[PDB]
Amino acid sequence: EGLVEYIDAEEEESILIAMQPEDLEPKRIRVSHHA
Amino acid sequence: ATRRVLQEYRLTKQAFDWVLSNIEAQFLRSVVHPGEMVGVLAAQSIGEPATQMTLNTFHFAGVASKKVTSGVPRLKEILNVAKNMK
Amino acid sequence: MTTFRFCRDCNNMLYPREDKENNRLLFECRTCSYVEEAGSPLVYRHELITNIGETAGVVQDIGSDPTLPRSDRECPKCHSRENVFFQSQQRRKDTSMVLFFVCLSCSHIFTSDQKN
Amino acid sequence: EGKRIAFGFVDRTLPHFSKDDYSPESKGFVENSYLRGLTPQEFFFHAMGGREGLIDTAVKTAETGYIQRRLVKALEDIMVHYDNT
Amino acid sequence: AKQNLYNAQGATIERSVTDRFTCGKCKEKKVSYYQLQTRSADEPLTTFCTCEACGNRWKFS
Amino acid sequence: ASRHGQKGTIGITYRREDMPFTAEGIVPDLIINPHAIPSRMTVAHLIEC
Repeated sequence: EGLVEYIDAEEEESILIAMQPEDLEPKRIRVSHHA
Repeated sequence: ATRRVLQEYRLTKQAFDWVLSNIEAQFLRSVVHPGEMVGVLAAQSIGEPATQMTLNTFHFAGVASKKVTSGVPRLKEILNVAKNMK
Repeated sequence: MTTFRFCRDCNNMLYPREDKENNRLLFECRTCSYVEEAGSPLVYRHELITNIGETAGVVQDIGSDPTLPRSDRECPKCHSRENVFFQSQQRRKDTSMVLFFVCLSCSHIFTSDQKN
Repeated sequence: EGKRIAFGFVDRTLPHFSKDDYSPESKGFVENSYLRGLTPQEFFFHAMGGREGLIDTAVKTAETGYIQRRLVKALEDIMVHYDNT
Repeated sequence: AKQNLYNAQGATIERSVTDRFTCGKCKEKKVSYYQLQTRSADEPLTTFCTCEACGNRWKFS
Repeated sequence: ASRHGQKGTIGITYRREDMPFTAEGIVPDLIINPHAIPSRMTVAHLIEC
């Protein structure tokens, strides 16, 4: 259904990944990445 | 020295004789005993810290502009008497 | 800046030659009879150290690379505030850290170093 | 190797960053503590830092062993005599 | 001439300044430090302290 | 061994009478030394406990 994708160690050179899902919206120290 | 004895220590005659005798006795017991195998002692003394030297060799690796050989490779080159240093 | 010149007959590069009785330079092809007249006494050039300003390299369709950062600086030409920015793409050891900005709309290149 | 975490990929250090990033948190800086907890990226960088020392021990054991043997074999027959020489 | 005179200089290894360790040679606490994980991970980090006033060096582990 | 790189050997065994006890009559199945915590920085051992 195009919901997940298999990525090798070469295509990874041309992608961007948000580690937590909540990092995609606009204790420890977690920084808001500028991307 | 005389001034040091009379002014800093204030030793008497008995204490002075005791100090001189003790100094001579403790010196005479420090000479090396004939029969000692000093070669293996020296080799072990030099080469025991060489085993632990590896850990902290790369501290000069913390300075990139100071890429000068020291540590295990430098000791290796000294021992081999290499004719082409790095 | 010397430029290679090809013979019009067989596409081979033209070698220089001299004309003593007229004292003039010519370009001849060693395979055919074509001879052409040299326009300048500059035939070869050998520079040693390159005083080249650092270049952003390929720019075409650079706005579709999603691993390239962004900035809100204002365009000096089209007055747009969205653009892509990156460091010099030439990989010399001694290159400075001078940025390069490519505008999103007008595709205009500029730098963060505004030296007069 | 005496420097910050170099660019393993092209113009970055990890797929979660952006090209040409020089911020400290992106080049291997851990601002947390063992009591607080490490985030994944600084955990990875700490892992590489530890791997370096592990390798160091595991091999330079053998190199130092060889040097020690050569040294002891070279000097094994030296003795203080009764002439004090 | 000024630029050349500036460019003929060597790399200055300026070290971190601190005032906690006491030097054993001149006892001036202006002793620089450098600490790293170099000893076997069975033991904690190793520090090396160098006095910037006299040139003394020592290690703590 | 525990799950944090802290392993050792049994050095002596005691019976329930010589074991230090709490006010509730609980007794430690084993006793380890605290000189193993600082240089290893195994805070996860303490948190797991």
